[PDB]
Amino acid sequence: EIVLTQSPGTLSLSPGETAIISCRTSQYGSLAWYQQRPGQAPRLVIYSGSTRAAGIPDRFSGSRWGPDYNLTISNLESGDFGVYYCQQYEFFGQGTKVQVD
Amino acid sequence: LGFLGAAGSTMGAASMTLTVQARNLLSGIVQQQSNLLRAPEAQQHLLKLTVWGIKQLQARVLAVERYLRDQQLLGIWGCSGKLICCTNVPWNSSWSNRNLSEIWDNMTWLQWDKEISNYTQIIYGLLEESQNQQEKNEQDLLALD
Amino acid sequence: LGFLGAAGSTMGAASMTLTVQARNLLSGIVQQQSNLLRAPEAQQHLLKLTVWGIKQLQARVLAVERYLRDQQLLGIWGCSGKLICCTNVPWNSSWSNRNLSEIWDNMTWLQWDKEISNYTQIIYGLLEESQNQQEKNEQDLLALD
Amino acid sequence: LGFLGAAGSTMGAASMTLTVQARNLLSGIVQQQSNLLRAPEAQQHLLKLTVWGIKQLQARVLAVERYLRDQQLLGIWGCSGKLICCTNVPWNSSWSNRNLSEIWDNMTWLQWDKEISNYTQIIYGLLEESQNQQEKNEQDLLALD
Amino acid sequence: QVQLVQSGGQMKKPGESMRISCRASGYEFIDCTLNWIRLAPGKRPEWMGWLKPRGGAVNYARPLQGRVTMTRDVYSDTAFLELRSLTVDDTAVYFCTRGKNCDYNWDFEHWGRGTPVIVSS
Amino acid sequence: AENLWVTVYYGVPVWKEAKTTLFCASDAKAYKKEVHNVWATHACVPTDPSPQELFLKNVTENFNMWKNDMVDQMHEDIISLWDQSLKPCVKLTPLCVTLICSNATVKNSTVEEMKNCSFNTTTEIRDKEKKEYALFYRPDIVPLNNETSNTSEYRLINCNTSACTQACPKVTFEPIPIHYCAPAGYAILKCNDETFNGTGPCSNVSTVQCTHGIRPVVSTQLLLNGSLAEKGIVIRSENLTNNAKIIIVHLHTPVEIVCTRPNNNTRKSVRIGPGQTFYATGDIIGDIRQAHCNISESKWNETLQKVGKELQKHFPNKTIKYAQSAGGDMEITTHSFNCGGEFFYCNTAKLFNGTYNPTITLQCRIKQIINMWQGVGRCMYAPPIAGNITCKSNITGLLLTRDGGTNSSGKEEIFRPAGGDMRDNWRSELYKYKVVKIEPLGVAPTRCKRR
Ligand SMILES: *[C@@H]1O[C@H](CO)[C@@H](O[C@@H]2O[C@H](CO)[C@@H](O[C@@H]3O[C@H](CO[C@H]4O[C@H](CO[C@H]5O[C@H](CO)[C@@H](O)[C@H](O)[C@@H]5O)[C@@H](O)[C@H](O[C@H]5O[C@H](CO)[C@@H](O)[C@H](O)[C@@H]5O)[C@@H]4O)[C@@H](O)[C@H](O[C@H]4O[C@H](CO)[C@@H](O)[C@H](O)[C@@H]4O)[C@@H]3O)[C@H](O)[C@H]2NC(C)=O)[C@H](O)[C@H]1NC(C)=O
Ligand SMILES: *[C@@H]1O[C@H](CO)[C@@H](O[C@@H]2O[C@H](CO)[C@@H](O[C@@H]3O[C@H](CO[C@H]4O[C@H](CO[C@H]5O[C@H](CO)[C@@H](O)[C@H](O)[C@@H]5O)[C@@H](O)[C@H](O[C@H]5O[C@H](CO)[C@@H](O)[C@H](O)[C@@H]5O)[C@@H]4O)[C@@H](O)[C@H](O)[C@@H]3O)[C@H](O)[C@H]2NC(C)=O)[C@H](O)[C@H]1NC(C)=O
Ligand SMILES: *[C@@H]1O[C@H](CO)[C@@H](O[C@@H]2O[C@H](CO)[C@@H](O[C@@H]3O[C@H](CO)[C@@H](O)[C@H](O)[C@@H]3O)[C@H](O)[C@H]2NC(C)=O)[C@H](O)[C@H]1NC(C)=O
Repeated sequence: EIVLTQSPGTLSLSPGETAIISCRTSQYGSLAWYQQRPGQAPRLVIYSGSTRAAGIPDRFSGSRWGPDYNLTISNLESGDFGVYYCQQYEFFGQGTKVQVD
Repeated sequence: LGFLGAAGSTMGAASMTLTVQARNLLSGIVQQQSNLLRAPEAQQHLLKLTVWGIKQLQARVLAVERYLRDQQLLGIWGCSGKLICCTNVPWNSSWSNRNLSEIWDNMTWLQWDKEISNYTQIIYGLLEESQNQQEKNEQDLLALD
Repeated sequence: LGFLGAAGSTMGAASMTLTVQARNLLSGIVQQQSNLLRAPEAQQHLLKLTVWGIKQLQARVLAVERYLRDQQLLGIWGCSGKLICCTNVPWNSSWSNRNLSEIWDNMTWLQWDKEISNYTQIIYGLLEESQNQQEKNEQDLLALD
Repeated sequence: LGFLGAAGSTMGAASMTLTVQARNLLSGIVQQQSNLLRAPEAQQHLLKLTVWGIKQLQARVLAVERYLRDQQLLGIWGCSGKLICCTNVPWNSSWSNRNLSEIWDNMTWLQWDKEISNYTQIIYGLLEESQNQQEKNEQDLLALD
Repeated sequence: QVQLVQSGGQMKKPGESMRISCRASGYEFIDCTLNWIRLAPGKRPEWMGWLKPRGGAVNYARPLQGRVTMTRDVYSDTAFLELRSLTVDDTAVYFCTRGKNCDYNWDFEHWGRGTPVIVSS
Repeated sequence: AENLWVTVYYGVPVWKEAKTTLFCASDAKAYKKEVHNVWATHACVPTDPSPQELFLKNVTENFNMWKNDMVDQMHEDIISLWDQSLKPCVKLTPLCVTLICSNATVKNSTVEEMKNCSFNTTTEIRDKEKKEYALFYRPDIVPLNNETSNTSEYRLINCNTSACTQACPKVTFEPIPIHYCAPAGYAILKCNDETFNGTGPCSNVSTVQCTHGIRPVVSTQLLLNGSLAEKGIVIRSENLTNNAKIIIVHLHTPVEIVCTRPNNNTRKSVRIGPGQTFYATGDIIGDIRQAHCNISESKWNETLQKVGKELQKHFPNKTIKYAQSAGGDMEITTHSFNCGGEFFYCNTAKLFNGTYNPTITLQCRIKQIINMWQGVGRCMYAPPIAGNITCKSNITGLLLTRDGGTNSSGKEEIFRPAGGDMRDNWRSELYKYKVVKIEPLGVAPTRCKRR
């Protein structure tokens, strides 16, 4: 019982490089992402698909074109890699993760 | 004192003393900075909540409402400032037909406008359409070529 | 009712009914001695402190503030009373250069002054210098010799 | 800023900047909709009874009284709107007799207005006489035949 | 600035009931919504529920219908979560959350410290 | 180009929105004898004896119901007027002392809810006390199964929250209507057109000087005495996919609903101070029966199928299913309902057992220590009314919620009845009537020359 999804499922990048992530496919609604797990409860990164959230680094910005919806993930660090999620209202994504090194 | 010094006198006499009302219709002896009174001594208790504070505010604002409304009704006809004015439409057929002699010779205004009261809206409409003709003619004069 | 019965009409038609708003801009149906309502019966409890009393006085004073401010901004340009005015000043280079036909033929004013809003202060400045030139010229004419 | 930007300047220079007082004597920066401020955020607690509520209403209505009284005193002489007026009346014998040179060359209104205060009523009386003469002459001019 | 307090994680057996509490301080409780969330690693997070404290309203999740309950207590300023007949499937961490503003209830600005719950036998 | 086209016109048909106050208006005939405060107070002003309206040609405007301020304005004003009604004439209550009750035994049989209960109040003399039959009704007592309640003795429910205030016996309570109208410089606009989704442009637009009167009756999850819809059925809701917000439903056709407090009752006075008078149920007479309501099942089913064939339009192939109450406190789950001063709490389970694709009866309970509105303070205490009391109304709408969770194509969709937020009892009628301000000093380039 799932409608929401996101791609790519898993990535393998070193510290400091940039990645491209995207949520799919066509269900209407406000998009959102929640930051990689640091160990405690995660924090926000973005509002309304393309609005940076307060108290967040400037490395990360979204983009939306109808069904197309991408997020660039730049200058990763060992202190920021982890399991991060995509969300619309109730569902969540498959739970992507970017592994450092 | 306004009309209160010359109310019941002749028609022509009233027109000669219309001016001292301007002080009389806005100032008020007691509400505010009058021709006789200034701000009160113990104003700290006037500013703090009191019954007579509500009274003074109500009275002063009602006077302002009154003056602004009547001036605006007079102003819209292009008669602002001019104590005597004049309109671009003759008088309707009904009511009409009363001789001028007694009215200015010996009548006083107290007994005059009682019959005119119910028809006053008609005079307002007539002055209104008069102003409409005047402003369109002003626009036509503005149209030089 | 004013433009509450004539807002969306033609520009020429709008100019033909600019008058009745004077009643509709000051009176108010319910706050005061309107064209339909007089003072209420149970005024003993109106004058005593009540929430709706404060509402009444707030509404009356806000309407008075509004009308006085607009009429003052209109008066300072020498346009007092005249529903149609005229100024001795040209229009600036920008924002200008639009054809006049559509503006008078079928245009409605609801979409007109949207783009004039941000430049509206500039017209006030231009009219201000117009009045300055006019009053100094009046002083010079007053100077006969 | 009104005279607050050019209060102490020369006699002639004051006339050139009389206009910006229209904004500076009605709006107020803070009392209501101004050139810098608008309605407050927590107005639900302002409309409900508050110590400063009566202060705000008192300030607004006091400013309204201030403007309206002097505006009427200017209007009754037929000088409404005209920032520089003129009357058909001579000046009385006493007080008189001071040379015009210093009064406009270097003097300023700050040092001039004190000594005319006690005689100020006399100017109002003479202007009233002027308006009486003018209105009777207007009525006679209306009498074509 | 605002923070949410929790009583920590508590561990238990399969097949019984349990409780957990959360509270808020500042930005008063009575006006704005709360949302429970469950985090099971290796499994999708699930919107647990949302309670509007203004009137005791609630709309539980259909997959957990019946055996999960919520309750408020305004004077104590707390939020009680109650569930019944837990299984190993519910091995997860729990949070209490708040929104940016009192018109949207999904982009969660403030989260609790987190509270694990494990059952194995 | 002559004088490069400058002038100014007065009047200037332009306007813009502005958050501002609104005003009172009511029919000021009958309420001249209610000297104490009440909704349509003898203050305010008589309603205009001649309402006016006009249809405006070609006017295009985008009504938006959820953004407008005036609903919050009145939500504050009614609460303030409520306080100003229960600030005077109110007897602060030194109740909550030791009390003891038992089974009533009015007849030989035990009554359902009342309990004949003793109570040692203060006498007029401050030194001594005396005992009288006094207030019992079950939900307002902290219980125990022993020979007393609470833990021993008992106390009234209010005395660990705040001091409950006595309601003035002289002050009536009825939903007497109120109009609204704006001061000079402001006007009200109305969207006559139908099938309005609460947003977007509305074409058939008419200007009304003063709004029509409403009956601001307070209630939950059953909109009642509201004006019927223009035609058929309509949904007026802020989005549907965002399940958080509440969904309104509004009917063109009414449905009769009636409720009865069948028992005869009489109030007996009790003195608690120098001039402070207490009230409560004194005695009960006649046939004993619980409070209940009657409804015609056929029309109820007809309306539920009507609603069903509406909201199916907002989904391509899904199916609906009503359900019973969500849960929680009695205030939101049961049907809050006000009747002449007495208050009703009705279990609504029987009204939502249906599914999609002759005289139902409702169980109800009176309640006498109310903590409505915010639920934080200002708890009031109504006096019981003499004799029987009945009242009826026209159901007009329902307040639903969409729940959530995981979904798949071909699965069922579930709706539940809820409420609580009293504002959603107010947005039903006042979706019309935007508030707007006229700015008469616009300009336009036009040729002219003074002299
Ligand atoms: C939804 O809309 C519907 C449709 O409009 C609306 O329906 C009406 O609902 C009401 C209930 O809310 C129905 O019942 C009415 O109840 C009256 C009972 O109250 C009487 O007593 C009040 C207090 O006085 C008592 O106590 C004192 C002191 O102890 C004692 O001296 C008195 O004798 C009395 O016992 C009193 O306030 C009340 O009203 C009076 O005052 C108001 C305000 O000033 C005035 O407007 C009234 O006219 C009246 O003078 C009343 O006195 C009941 O009396 C009333 O009328 C019946 O009785 C009288 C007298 O016996 C008859 O003359 C009359 O013909 C009736 O038989 C009325 O029945 C009411 O009936 C509904 N309407 C219809 C048409 O049936 C709903 O309320 C709306 N809201 C909801 C939630 O549904
Ligand atoms: C109330 O309920 C709504 C559901 O009922 C809910 O869902 C949606 O919320 C979004 C909010 O962002 C609304 O906004 C947008 O609506 C358009 C409408 O489609 C038409 O217009 C687009 C133009 O969009 C262009 O610009 C946007 C940026 O603004 C770009 O992302 C977009 O790619 C375009 O460049 C037009 O393209 C559409 O055309 C179709 O074909 C093109 C070409 O193939 C596709 O690219 C396109 O995706 C579409 O297939 C079409 O003519 C929508 O298309 C946007 O994607 C965006 O969703 C929605 O209107 C709204 N849904 C509905 C049905 O209105 C709301 O969120 C909810 N409100 C709240 C407050 O919760
Ligand atoms: C004092 O105020 C309280 C608060 O509203 C009144 O209600 C009491 O509220 C508490 C809140 O926890 C109830 O607690 C109970 O906890 C047990 C734990 O097992 C649970 O099983 C119950 O369902 C309930 O949640 C308590 O029952 C409730 N009532 C009483 C009598 O304490 C209280 O009535 C007020 N008065 C007094 C005298 O306490």
